[PDB]
This record gives sequence, structure tokens and C-alpha cells, in this order.
Amino acid sequence: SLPSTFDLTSEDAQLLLAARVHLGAKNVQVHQEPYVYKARPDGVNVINVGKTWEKIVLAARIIAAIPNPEDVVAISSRTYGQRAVLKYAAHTGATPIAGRFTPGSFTNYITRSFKEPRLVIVTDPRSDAQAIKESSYVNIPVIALTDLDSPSEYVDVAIPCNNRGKHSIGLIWYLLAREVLRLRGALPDRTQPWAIMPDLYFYRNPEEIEQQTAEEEAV
Amino acid sequence: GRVRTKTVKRASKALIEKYYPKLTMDFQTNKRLCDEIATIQSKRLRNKIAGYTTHLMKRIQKGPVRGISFKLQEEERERKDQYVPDVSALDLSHSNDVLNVDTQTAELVNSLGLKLPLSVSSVSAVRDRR
Amino acid sequence: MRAKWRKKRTRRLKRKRRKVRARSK
Amino acid sequence: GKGKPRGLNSARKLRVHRRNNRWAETTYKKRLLGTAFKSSPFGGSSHAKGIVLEKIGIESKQPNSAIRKCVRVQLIKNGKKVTAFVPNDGCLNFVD
Amino acid sequence: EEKGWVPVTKLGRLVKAGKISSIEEIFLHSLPVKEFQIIDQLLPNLKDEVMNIKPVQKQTRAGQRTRFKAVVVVGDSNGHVGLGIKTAKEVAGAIRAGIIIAKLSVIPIRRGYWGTNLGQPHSLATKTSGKCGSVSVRLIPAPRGSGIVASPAVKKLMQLAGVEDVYTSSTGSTRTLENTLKAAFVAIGNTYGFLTPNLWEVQALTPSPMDVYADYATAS
Amino acid sequence: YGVVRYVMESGAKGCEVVISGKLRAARAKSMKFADGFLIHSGQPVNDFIETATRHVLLR
Amino acid sequence: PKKRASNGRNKKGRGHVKPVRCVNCSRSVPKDKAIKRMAIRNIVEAAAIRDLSEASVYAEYALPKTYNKLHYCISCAIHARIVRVRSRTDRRIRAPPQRPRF
Amino acid sequence: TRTSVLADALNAINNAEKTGKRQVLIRPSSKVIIKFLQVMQKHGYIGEFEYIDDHRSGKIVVQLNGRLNKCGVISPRFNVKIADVEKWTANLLPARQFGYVILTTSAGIMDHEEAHRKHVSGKILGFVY
Amino acid sequence: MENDKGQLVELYVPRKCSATNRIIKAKDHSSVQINIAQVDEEGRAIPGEYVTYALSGYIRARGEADDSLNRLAQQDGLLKNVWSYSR
RNA sequence: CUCUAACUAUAAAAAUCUCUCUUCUC
RNA sequence: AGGGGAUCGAAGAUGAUCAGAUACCGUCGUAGUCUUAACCAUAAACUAUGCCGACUAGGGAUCGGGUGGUGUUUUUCUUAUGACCCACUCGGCACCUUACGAGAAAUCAAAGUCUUUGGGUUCUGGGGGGAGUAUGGUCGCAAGGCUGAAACUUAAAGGAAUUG
Ligand SMILES: [Mg+2]
Ligand SMILES: [Mg+2]
Ligand SMILES: [Mg+2]
Ligand SMILES: [Mg+2]
Ligand SMILES: [Mg+2]
Ligand SMILES: [Mg+2]
Ligand SMILES: [Mg+2]
Ligand SMILES: [Mg+2]
Ligand SMILES: [Mg+2]
Ligand SMILES: [Mg+2]
Ligand SMILES: [Mg+2]
Ligand SMILES: [Mg+2]
Ligand SMILES: [Mg+2]
Ligand SMILES: [Mg+2]
Ligand SMILES: [Mg+2]
Ligand SMILES: [Mg+2]
Ligand SMILES: [Mg+2]
Ligand SMILES: [Zn+2]
Repeated sequence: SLPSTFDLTSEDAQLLLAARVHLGAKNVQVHQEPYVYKARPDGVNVINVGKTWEKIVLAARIIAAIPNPEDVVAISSRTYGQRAVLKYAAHTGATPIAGRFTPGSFTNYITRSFKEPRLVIVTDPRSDAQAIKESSYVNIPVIALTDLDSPSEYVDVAIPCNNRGKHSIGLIWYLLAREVLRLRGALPDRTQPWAIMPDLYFYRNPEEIEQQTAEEEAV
Repeated sequence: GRVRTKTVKRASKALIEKYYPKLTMDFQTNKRLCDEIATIQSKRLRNKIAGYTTHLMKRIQKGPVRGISFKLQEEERERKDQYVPDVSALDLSHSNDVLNVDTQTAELVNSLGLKLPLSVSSVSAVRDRR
Repeated sequence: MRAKWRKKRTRRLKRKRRKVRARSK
Repeated sequence: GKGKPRGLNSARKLRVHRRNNRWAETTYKKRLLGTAFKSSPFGGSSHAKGIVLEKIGIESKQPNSAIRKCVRVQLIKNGKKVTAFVPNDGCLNFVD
Repeated sequence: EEKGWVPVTKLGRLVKAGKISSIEEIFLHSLPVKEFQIIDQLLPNLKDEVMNIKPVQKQTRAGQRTRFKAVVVVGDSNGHVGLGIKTAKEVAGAIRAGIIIAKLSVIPIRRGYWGTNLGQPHSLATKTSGKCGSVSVRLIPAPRGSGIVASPAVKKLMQLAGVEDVYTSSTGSTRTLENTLKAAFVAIGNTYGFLTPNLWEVQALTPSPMDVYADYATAS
Repeated sequence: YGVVRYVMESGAKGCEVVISGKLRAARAKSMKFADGFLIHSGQPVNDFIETATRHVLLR
Repeated sequence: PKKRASNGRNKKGRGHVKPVRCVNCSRSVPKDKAIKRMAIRNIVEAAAIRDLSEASVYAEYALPKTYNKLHYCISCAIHARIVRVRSRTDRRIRAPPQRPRF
Repeated sequence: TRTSVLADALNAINNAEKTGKRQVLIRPSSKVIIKFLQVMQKHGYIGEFEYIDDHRSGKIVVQLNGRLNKCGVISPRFNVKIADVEKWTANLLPARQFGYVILTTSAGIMDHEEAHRKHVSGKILGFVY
Repeated sequence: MENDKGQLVELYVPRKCSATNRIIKAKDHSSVQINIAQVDEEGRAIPGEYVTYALSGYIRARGEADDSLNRLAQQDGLLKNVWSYSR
């Protein structure tokens, strides 16, 4: 099996906790996801972070198995996880799709956005149902960042995490890209934290980018 | 009833997206640019194209707008995107290396067999009436 | 036509025929 | 599961149910009641002779405008009277 | 004739490169075919003939706008069928596009033995059925050389299939040719959808042709 | 269709043919065979697209 | 065919309810197929609030309201503009028309 | 009321197979169900089932492996003469190369091929393939 | 399937769902085939060597695809206790 | 990541209609 | 038949609207509406879905009951109740999503587990019209109810949905 180097390192679990991945799943629950653990008395179910990291490493193993990098195509329609996907497509040789999905992007072969990949990564099944339906129509696996409340129809291996955080999605994409690059071998050893930062995959509202520019242009 | 149909709008959009450094705020200079950099058959269409180009340029000067893009704007967007804060926003950089949890995720950490310095706090299971 | 009024017309025909039979019974 | 009974000892009601339902057909009802023998102009007869009474033609329906040349015949076997049709271009004059 | 057929899909690129040799590789991995020229390349002798031409009218404010529905069946009489149904303005274009769809929708069939296998399969393997609209078609194996006891359209579909002997039974409004042919198509394609004792052992899941030969796709 | 095919083989940007009359029926009917695109308004109708009208005598 | 799986009645398990009369045409209609509108309003409109306030003793009168639940028929409800015909995919929605004002 | 218990068992098996599961919980668990599932085990259409004593009719937990496609009882256990076995196989089984009409003979509950081998026939129980 | 002399007459002995043992139709345009890369001692994904699981379109449509993949990967020693055999 | 407010309100009368329906194949 | 007798209102009386209007709008208005006995047994008596039994899919609520909470306000110092909150369960009128199933579809979580056809069982239908008519029984004071054809005629009548 996987060598014990692939266990849940203290810093990586600690990061997962800090981004409040476990904190929120839902006040409700669907029996497709047993990744629940110790439903909090606040009525906010806790997510088993170890199971989440196991799903992350499984998804990394699946992605690394693809011989040609740009048949891994990652979707994000909701704002909170747009930038991260682009950033992911920067490091791993994946193809990003942000904002709208222009339906018919998988079945219709005439559209100039017609990409025929071998794997699809989805930030949220409930928002990206169109991509899931296209992948169904064209026989494509769907590694979706499913929450404990998102539906799991036409959804393959599903990373259980938060979808309302603006922190969880970016860091989940970080761990995914980091593990994929370790698997490929571009990153030499899987112990150093890969200096570039989790905040790189975080969301950036235009109002705060304007504020940051104003603070940068003050001097 | 002036609506400036497909042709003028698309031509002006392409004109901006390919020639922003040369376009100006003035209608007459942009009219001459439309004459020299593009082969508009008639001259009424040329004037309409230059007018909408000036309007779009003024809108861009006011701020960034949807649809159209050019080298300078996309470079600025990429540079703003590459912003990564030097100070850490995780790993308990705040709250004196202490992060607050409840019992349940504390037992999660315990059963995971990891040390993970925590701070317990009951969540007052009484829910807000909203 | 409505089934209601066809029914009623049949009932009135039965009216007349029943009175005639009662007269000649 | 279905309206009919299914038990191994339910032959009686199945048979009587089929026997009661058979009257819903028209061929079976005609065959058993013997309506052909009693009411039809011929009783189970493919052909029948008769005597011509008069020589009439009847107009056709709406989409077809013509007068088909028929003949009223009183049957000899029982005495019923029926109209019959002489089928061809110039056969009306042939029958007197 | 004049045909360049620049491949726009990865499967078409692999086929044009000559890397997929048999259509069984396409059928096995449930690969999606969107170019009829792939099917032309893999099956050079796909015969076809128009089942029916049907005038279909739409009532507009000015007259009645009439198109034509062509029902085309394509096959090679060796266990491969496709059923295209198209609607178009001109009858010739309707037939051409129906042939195109039929080639796109080619499907493999599982011919079997009625009993005591001696030569090549002569009939289907098991009883199969399909239902389109209200038309339910039931195909039942028959002894060797029993002909095709079927309506002329279904009979000709079996002839294009290569099934030489089969019994059939149709229930419903088999009048409508498209529904009957679609039900028969569902049944004959369901013939490979029935698990049979002789199909019980598991296989090793040979890797997909676009995984082993992904390099020859993705025109750079 | 052969005429249209030859016309677009010649390099034309669009051809159109109207055949009106008693096409295999007593009642009159008009068949349209078009390919490419044909403009209809403005002297582009006079400048680019050229037209021809002819009568054919049959039995 | 069924235009309404609920049959419009909204009864589902009663068999018979007691009818009520229409406010306009006095149509004896069942109490659930008797589309109801709770008219709560001011006894003096905004057109005369200033006039009443200036010319009233008991400074800062509460200005009491008037409440009436109107039991329309259905023909009047279509005609008196209370309820409108809807798309067959819009008939699904039973929520009130999206909070007239916030 | 529960009239034919084997019907309930086979219906539960069919429902839990069509949905893609690998297990069934049959409640009443008579002799006939045990023999039927034992025949299916002998012919491979079923996996590894289990009897759960309750002191009250027991229950059965059935393990499947997706090999089966349809069970089914012939609810009126028709007296099947040895001549009528072939007609039942033709009317029920999809092909002559496989399928089994499970029928109860005086020599026990057996598949139709085994009964034809013993040259004995009785009432018909159901069909599996 | 088998000719009497002993040669195969079937064409394309079809795949079967690795989770429900049901065959995969030729036109089953919902089914997928997952590849999971083998991992050596130092975490380097060995190329061209992996393990494949054919998930049917039916379970994917139902919503049991991820659970089935979890179980199937746990059985062949890929994920540690991600799936419990007793719910 | 925090909320429950505004409102109305018309029904005059209007009946009837004759022909005749015509192929889609590379 | 006996009692009552407000309202509203078959018949009727009119006043309007109209070409006519003994119809719709309006005003009066008997029988009736309300009852105690005795009849009547029919309704779009509708969920147009027979009953009993099993299984199959996700999401919340709602009613009746019962379990547990180291739960919250309650106040009778604390507690016991009650009232809520959270979780579960049984039963009921129901509802949202979906097809992976069924249908000719509208649609149905049953109208599913039906050509891969059998859990038990009752009633009904065999193109439309004639016709729920006649006749013969039977019930009823009467009204009418139950049972209930044929002769003959007809190539359609009808269901759902699509475009105008
Ligand atoms: Mg005449
Ligand atoms: Mg134009
Ligand atoms: Mg113009
Ligand atoms: Mg209607
Ligand atoms: Mg209503
Ligand atoms: Mg009730
Ligand atoms: Mg009295
Ligand atoms: Mg009057
Ligand atoms: Mg008057
Ligand atoms: Mg009146
Ligand atoms: Mg009065
Ligand atoms: Mg009745
Ligand atoms: Mg009824
Ligand atoms: Mg009839
Ligand atoms: Mg009738
Ligand atoms: Mg009588
Ligand atoms: Mg209709
Ligand atoms: Zn009203």
C-alpha cells in the first residue's frame, strides 16, 4: 500500500483545521455521505478530516495516473473557488474553466471551447450540474469537491470539505495540486511545505483588490 | 432611436482590444485612426464606429468594464492576481498560537492520533431564533 | 345536448306514458 | 396481483367469468342468440331468391354524388322485402 | 470520391492514424463516436436501404410547412446495425442525414445458438425485447435456418444484422414504422445486455485505447 | 442542383434558383434551390448578385 | 386531463368542507376553493393622514386600522384582478408573489 | 395477508438485485425459501446466505454477487407432468442453454434438469436464470 | 459463445462493472473507467502502471459511485479505513 | 455574519354564415 | 303526516334588457330550506385511482403517541408537570426533487417491482349510436331506484399532446 510518508502530517491536518474545512457541513445531512463524525450540538456536523485527506490523496493518485497533463480539466462556476482553479491550472498542467461553463462544451464538437478531457474536477456539484451532466454524456470521471449536503449524482471520488468558507476550497485545491506534483516528481520530497502559500488560492473580492492596490500605491 | 447595431459595436470592441495604446479620448483623432488602421467601406459607418469607440474609451477611462479586454488590462489583472501576502493567514499566526474549537473536533484530533494544540469551547447548543 | 336534459325529456315521456297506462290499467 | 383469481381450485369462477364475458362480443352473441335465423332477411343463408316488386334508384351519400340503380325484391323463402343492388354499367335494363 | 476528413475528435484522430484496428475496441470501452467516417473506416461494407419516407407537416399561419422523415437502417449482415431517423426539407438530404445518423449509431449484437452449437451462430442468444412508444418487440431464438418470422421491416433489420433465424412477436401499434424499428433496435442491442452463464468470469479491464495511445491524439 | 454546384465550384459566394410551374403536377408550384447566402436589399443587390429570368416551353 | 394535481381545492382528506359566499357575486363556494385575501389597511389613507393629524384632538392618536378577510369566488377572482392565469410550469409555485415590498 | 412467502422472498431478491445491491433481508424464512436459495447456491445464481434464529420463523440474510438477473415464483404450484416440463422451460426460461425451473418433486425441491435426470416430476415452485 | 471445436465466436467479450458485476453496454454513455496510479516507496507515481476500476453508469446515476469506489479502493489496499463494512 | 411592515378601488348591448381540400422520389 | 315559519329562495307576480326574453340584472314571493316520526337510496357519492400483503429513493416539514437528552425558558425556595429545543421511532392526511422505473402521453414514489409477463382476492369493459331505451321481474304511496337487450345504423366516436 501507500508508504507511511502519506499519513496525515500534523502541519497539513492543522492547516485543514485552520481553514475551517471540518467546521461546517450543514444543519442537514444526506445518507450518501458517511464522512460525518460527531454531529456537533450546534447542529453543524463535523467532517472527518482524515477521510478528507484520504480522499485528497486518492484524487491525486487518480490524476497523476493520466499520461498527458492537459486532459485534467477543472471547473468552477461559483465565485469563491474561481481563482484557485486558475492557480491550480498554473502549477499542474491542467486546463481551467472559470465563470460560465458554456453548455455543450463536452458533447458539441463544433464549439471553440470544445475540450475532450479524460477527467473533470468540480468545485461544487450543486452549482456545476451542467459540467456533471456533460461528463455523464461523454463518459468522464468527476472528482467533485462535494460537501456533506451537495448531491452525489454522476459524481465519482468525492473530496468531503466545506463549500461556504472561501478558505476551505482554496486550501483543498492547494493540497490537491501539492500532492499531484509530489506524485509526478516535480517536487523532490514530500516533507517540505512547498514554499508558495495557501493564500494564493484564496478568493479575492474586487473591493479588497482595489483596497490592496490603494495601500500599495500610497507610497 | 439610435442603438448602434452589431457591426459598429463589434468593430469598436476589436479596435479597442487591438489598438488601445493608440486610441485617444478625442473623436476626431480616433476618426483618423479608424480611417488609417481599418478599412471601413463607407464614411457614415466610419463616423459611427469612431463615436462608439470614443464612448467605450471614455467608459474604460472611468473604470474597468465587462466584455472588452486588452493587453494592459489583462496584465494588470494578472499582477493583482499574483498578490500573495507575506504574513501568514493560517497556522495560528493570530490569537497567540491558539485556535478555538469545541469538544467534537477535539475528539476528532485525539482519535486522529495528532497533538494539535487546541482550545475547547462549548457551542451553546441553544440555537438562535432568527 | 346534455345528458341531464336528455334524461329529463325521457322522464317526461315516461310521465305521459305512465299517466296513459294508469288511465287504461 | 390481477383481477382474476389464481388459485388451483378456482377453475369454476374463471370458467363462468369467461362465459359471462363472452357475451360482450358481437359474433358470439349473434351465434348463440341465433339472431341470424330469426331476424336477418335470410337465416344463415348466403344466397336467396326473390321476386322483383318495383325498380328504384337511391341517391348516394354526401362525398359521392350519384344515384345507384337498385331494385326492391320480396323474398320467396319467407316473404320479407329488401332492397338489392345490380352491380355493373348496363345491368339495370337487363333485369325486368 | 473527394474526402479529407480532418479529425475533430480524439477518437477520430486515433482512427485516422490507424491506431484503432477493430470496431470491437470502440464498442468494448463504450467509446463515444461522433464522426461517421470512423464507422466507414472500421466497417468498409456497411450496406443500407431506406425503410420509409414519411411526410410530416407543421401548421403555420401561411400554408403547411412540410418536411420528410427518413428511416434508414445500416449494417453489414455480420453483427452490426444502426438505425437513423432524420427529418429534413429535401428527401435526398433527409436520406443522407439519416444514413449519417445510422452510421453514427452503429451497435454490436450477440448472435447465439438455439441449441447444440455446430457452426457459426445462426440466431440470438436469449429472448430479448424492446419497447418504443407503445410498440413492444419480442425476439425469440429459433432453430437453425427457420428464416426470419418477422414483419418486413423487422425482417430486413435482422437481415442487415446477420441474424439468419429468429422468431418475433410485436404488441401495440406496430403500424408506425419508426416505433417498431426502434423497439427492434432496442431488443437487438439489448442482446448484448443480458448476462449469461457463459459470460460469467471477470476480465482484467484492459486499458482504454485513448489512455495507451493518448499521445497520437491532441493535435499540437 | 448541378447548376448550383457548378456555380459555387466557380468561386461564387452564393447561388439560388427558382423553378416555377407545373412540376409533375397540374397545380402550379415553385421549387427553391439555394446554397450560400444571397442578399436582397441595397444596391449590393445591384452590385454583386446578378440575376437572369428565362421561360422554358414543355408539352 | 388533470390540470391540477391538487384539483385546486386543497382538501386532500376531508371529502366535504363547508362552503362560503363570495364577497362580490355571492357564489356558494367551498371554503378552500374560496381564494382568501386579508385586507388590512388604515381607516384613513395616506391622502388624509396630514389633514386628520392637524385637525384632531388627542395629540398623536394611534389612528386605528381596519381588518377584513375577503372571501372571493373564483370567477370574480379572475375578473376582479385578484388572481391571474399562469404558465403551466409557473402553476408549480405556491409562494406568494415575492414580497411586494421589503 | 402473506399468502405465498416464497413470493415475498423472490420479490425482495429481485428488487434488491435490480437496484444493484449485494444483500437481501428476507423475513419469514420457511423451509421452501431455504431450499430455493440452496439450489441457487448450487447453480451459482446466489452468494452466501444466512439463517438468523428468532425463535419466531427466523429470518434470512442473502449475499448476492450480481450474477443473478431474475427470480420468480409460479404462484399456483401447478401439477407439472413429466411431459409438461419442456413446455414450462420454453415459456419461462430465456434460452435452452441455461435457466432452471425449480420445481418440488417427491424427491425434494430440485432444478428441472435434475428432476429430468431422476425421471421424476411434481409441482412447480419457480424459475431462476 | 463457444464453437463445438473450441474456438470463440463471440465478439468483444464485454467488460463488467467492477462494483455490481453487471456488464457494460457498448452504448452505455454514462459509465466510466477510473485509473489509480501505483505508488512506490518514496511517493513517485510509477508511470504506465496503475489499477483500473470500471464503474457502471447505473450506479453513477443512482449516486453510489463514490461509495462503491471507496469500498473497492479500500479492498485493494489504497485507502485506510475510509469505508466501514458495517453501516 | 445580523431583521416580521404597508394598503385599496370598474362588470351596458353584440344573433347568424355556403360551395371546395388537391402526388412527394435521390 | 305533526311542529314551527327569521333569512334565502323552484314555481308564480311583476319592473328592466332585447328583434323576441314568461332567461341572466331587480323587487315581492308560496312549496322548500329548520325540525319529530315514516319513506327515498340516487350525486362530477372523485383521489374519476377496490381491498389486504411484501419490497424499492433521496429532502424537509405537519398531526397523535412514546422514548432519550447533564438542553432552554419557565417558579412553587429547588425540583414535578406543562411549554419549547435537539435526536429517534410508530401510525396518518399530505408535500418537494428525480428517473434510475412505468406509461400513448398529461403524469405516477405509486399509475413501480408486467413480453425478464403468476402474492391473495372481489367488481367492471370489448368501436360509436340506438340506450341505461323497450320489455320482463323486483323495490317504492309517488318520484323513481336495481336488473337490463335487440332490430337497425355507422367508419369512426374518443384519449394525450405538438404547431397554427
Ligand atoms: Mg342525387
Ligand atoms: Mg443584410
Ligand atoms: Mg435597408
Ligand atoms: Mg380543460
Ligand atoms: Mg385555489
Ligand atoms: Mg381519513
Ligand atoms: Mg309540513
Ligand atoms: Mg321568472
Ligand atoms: Mg318581463
Ligand atoms: Mg332572480
Ligand atoms: Mg326576498
Ligand atoms: Mg351511479
Ligand atoms: Mg365512480
Ligand atoms: Mg359497444
Ligand atoms: Mg352510453
Ligand atoms: Mg318496469
Ligand atoms: Mg383532446
Ligand atoms: Zn364572485
